[PDB]
Amino acid sequence: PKLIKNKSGKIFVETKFSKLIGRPPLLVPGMTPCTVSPDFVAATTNAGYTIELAGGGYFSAAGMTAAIDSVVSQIEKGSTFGINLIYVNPFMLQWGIPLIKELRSKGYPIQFLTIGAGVPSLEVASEYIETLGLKYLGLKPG
Amino acid sequence: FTKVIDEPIKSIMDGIHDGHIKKLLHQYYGDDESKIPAVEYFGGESPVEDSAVFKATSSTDEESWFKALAGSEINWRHASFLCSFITQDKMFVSNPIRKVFKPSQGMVVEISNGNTSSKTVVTLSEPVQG
Repeated sequence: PKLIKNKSGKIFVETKFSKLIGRPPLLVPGMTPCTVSPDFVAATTNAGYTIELAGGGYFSAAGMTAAIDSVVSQIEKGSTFGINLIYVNPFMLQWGIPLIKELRSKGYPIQFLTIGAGVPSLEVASEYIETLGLKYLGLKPG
Repeated sequence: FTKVIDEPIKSIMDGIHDGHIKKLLHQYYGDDESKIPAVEYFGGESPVEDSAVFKATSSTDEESWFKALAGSEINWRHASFLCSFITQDKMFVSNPIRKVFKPSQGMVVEISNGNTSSKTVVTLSEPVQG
C-alpha cells in the first residue's frame, strides 16, 4: 500500500482496487435493506466511497429502475455506484441482469455488478463480463 | 466498533481513510506529506518526447498505440487516450477520443509539446483526396 495525492492534494490510499476505481479502497457492500435505500447509496457516493445498491429490496425491473434513477438524480455529475445481486434466487438474476445490460447500454453510471451468496459458473460469469460492459465484476466467494 | 450513533457515512469513511493515511504516512513516508507522489488525477489504472510522430498500420496493437499516444506523464492527454468512458450530463458513454483515434492504415498522429501538458497538441491526419 502507498499514499498518492491528486492535483487537488487529496491523499488517496494507493492500492490496486483504489487505482482502478479512482477512489479510496473502502466500499459499502450491497446490504438488504440498508443499501436498498437510494438515499444511502447516493449519500455514500457523494461522500466519495464505493457503494452497491442492493437488489434484495427490489422485485421488478421497474422498481430497480426507479431506485437507480433516484440515485442518479441525487448524486453529482460524473459520480458512480454499483449494483449487488443475489445468486441464490434465479428470478432476481433473470429480471436484474437484462436490466443492468439495458441501463449500461443507455449509459447509466453503473460501475460494477457484485454477485453475493454464490459465485456464478464460468459461462454465466463470461456472459456478465461481456454483455453487461461494466468496469469490474465483484464476486463474494464463501 | 459500532458505538457512535447517527455518525454520517461521510464522517465514518473519512475517519477510516484518514486513519489509514496517517498510519501509512508515519510508517512508509515519515510523517511527511511532501513525500507523497503527486499525479494530475488518480484513477482509471487497470490492475493488469516533446515532439513525436506515430503512424498506424493494419498490424499495430491498439493498446500499444493508445499508450504511446497517451504518454507517460499523468495528464489530460493520458485521460483522453486511456480513459474508457467519458461523462455525459449524468451518463457514461464510450470515449469519443479513443474511437476517433482508433488505429488504421494511413493515420498519422503528430504530438507537439508533449512534455508541457498545457501546450500539448495532438494533430491527426489521414489520407484525404489522396
